[PDB]
Amino acid sequence: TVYNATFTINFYNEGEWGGPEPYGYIKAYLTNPDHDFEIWKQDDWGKSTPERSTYTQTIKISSDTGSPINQMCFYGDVKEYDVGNADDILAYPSQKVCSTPGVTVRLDGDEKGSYVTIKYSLTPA
Amino acid sequence: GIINIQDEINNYMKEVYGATTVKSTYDPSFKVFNESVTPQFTEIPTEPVNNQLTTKRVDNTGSYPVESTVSFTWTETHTETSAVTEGVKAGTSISTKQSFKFGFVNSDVTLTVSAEYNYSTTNTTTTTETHTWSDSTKVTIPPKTYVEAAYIIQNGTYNVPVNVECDMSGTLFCRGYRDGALIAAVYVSVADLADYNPNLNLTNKGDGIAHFKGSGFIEGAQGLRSIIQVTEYPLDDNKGRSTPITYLINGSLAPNVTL
Ligand SMILES: [Ca+2]
Ligand SMILES: [Zn+2]
Repeated sequence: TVYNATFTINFYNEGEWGGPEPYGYIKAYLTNPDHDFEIWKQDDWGKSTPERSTYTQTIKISSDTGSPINQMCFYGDVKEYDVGNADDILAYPSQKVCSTPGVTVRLDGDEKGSYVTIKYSLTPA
Repeated sequence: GIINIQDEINNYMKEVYGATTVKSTYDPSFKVFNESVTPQFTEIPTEPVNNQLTTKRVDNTGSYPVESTVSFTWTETHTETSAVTEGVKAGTSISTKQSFKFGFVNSDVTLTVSAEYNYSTTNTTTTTETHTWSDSTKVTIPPKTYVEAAYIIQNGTYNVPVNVECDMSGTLFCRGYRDGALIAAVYVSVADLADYNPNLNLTNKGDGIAHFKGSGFIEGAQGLRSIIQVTEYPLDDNKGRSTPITYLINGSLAPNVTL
């Protein structure tokens, strides 16, 4: 069975002017880390990088066996723009965090107030 | 705040009779009953959150499978808070120990929490305590493969308004005085008071019964469960190549948590 999977992603970076300007990517996979896919992507446009606090996306997906999806693993390389040179990090790609649908995950950044969260849900496509 | 029945009888007596000094006494018929603290909802609408704490990596660079034990420990400090924010003071103690079972929307975990509501105060009570999560599991690492075992703590937070309610029947005996003399000696229902002043969270429900409808909250944040999340990935020397896989092993549930 194929599923509509809806990802709700929230970006956080403590620093007073409206929302953050995340660039990079976030990817998911079910059980095989080589079968990962982007759920969000934004190229580094520095000062032109879009403001984004929440991002929503629906994707069609299935498992190895077509069975229901019980598990999803996420990671990200997500940054904020070099006010001077050195970028804020909201997520490092070495960190993978998985959950069942209905549980949200957090990817941690280089400070307690820089991070990303991802929530997902599924309905038969 | 707290509606003081006596003070409001005091005010009634002064307004109605012109008394300048008032003395009331609860009649032995006076009763409080059907005490009930109820949560306004029971499904926390905020999802639990998986946080990764540390990881333990084990490289099996040899040609045979190995068994490896990975063990984790974590000490979480966590909080519960309750209070009545709109209450009532009658002549006798009014309080309730209430237990609540909360679920989380879109999932399957249940938490149990209890608090004592004293209807007569707005004082807030908080407990902060530590909990030591400890978990371990024995993994088989195929040859030429490494494993990353990440320790995950699943956090939940809740802030739930509760209804703080009871019924009251019976009367106060009230003495009003003016200019050195007693000018009134009457009985006044709490229903009568509710008819007199509709701004006291009391309503006349008929048959002489007044209903009190006040409010408060139960709020908290705790670890709900630990998970060991295991990823196997081929080492460079693999060649044939082990198949990368992530699987999850249940660690522990919190004591007050069930499914
Ligand atoms: Ca920063
Ligand atoms: Zn506890």
